[PDB]
Amino acid sequence: DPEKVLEQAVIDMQEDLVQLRQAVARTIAEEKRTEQRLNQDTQEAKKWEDRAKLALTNGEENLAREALARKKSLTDTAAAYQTQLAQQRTMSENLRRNLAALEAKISEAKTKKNMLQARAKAAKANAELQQTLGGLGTSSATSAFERMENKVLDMEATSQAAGELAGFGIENQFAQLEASSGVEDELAALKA
Amino acid sequence: FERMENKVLDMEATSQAAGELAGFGIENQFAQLEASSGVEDELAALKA
Repeated sequence: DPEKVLEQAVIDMQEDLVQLRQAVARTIAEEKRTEQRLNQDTQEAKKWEDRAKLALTNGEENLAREALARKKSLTDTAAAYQTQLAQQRTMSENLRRNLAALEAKISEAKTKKNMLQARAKAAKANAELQQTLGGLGTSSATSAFERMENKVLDMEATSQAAGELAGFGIENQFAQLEASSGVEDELAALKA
Repeated sequence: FERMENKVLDMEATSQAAGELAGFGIENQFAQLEASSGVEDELAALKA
């Protein structure tokens, strides 16, 4: 059934955009976390170089080169974290583009299905006009007027029976009425 | 969306059935309407 499916697909899209928002936020944490490290880390290199300068000021070359080893170790770690940062920023723009595209895709998928549904529903409504007009009144109502007309024609058949009866051999009874009508006309001839 | 469009196309198939039905031999019933339309136009010719 259509409406169920089309709305369900749209429902799914609402989950998806939230999931990718989480992943974006997660990536923001990765950048924040690496910034926090790299910023401090690069200062730590300085701090141990400063500790080396204390040995320069006077005293222990052993401490001084030991402190270089700290500085080096930190420097190396910062290069690793700089590399990690490139992976974060690349993955971030990957999510960003994926999302922006997905959002447009979702948006139009929903909107097209809705306006399609609307025009499909409107189209079948127009077709249902033509169908209901095709539900013409040219019907068995004619047969009902006909049924009772078949009895009208039975009264006409009763009128054939009335005419079929109507001759009786008693028509001669009119004759003296006509003769006496002549008599009253002779009374008119008497009047003038 | 396709499933419900397959039913849209079934309503279009119902429209092939409506057209496949649509000719009836009763079209001649229009003719006196047209003639009487001409009559009311002759009443316009009477008006001027």
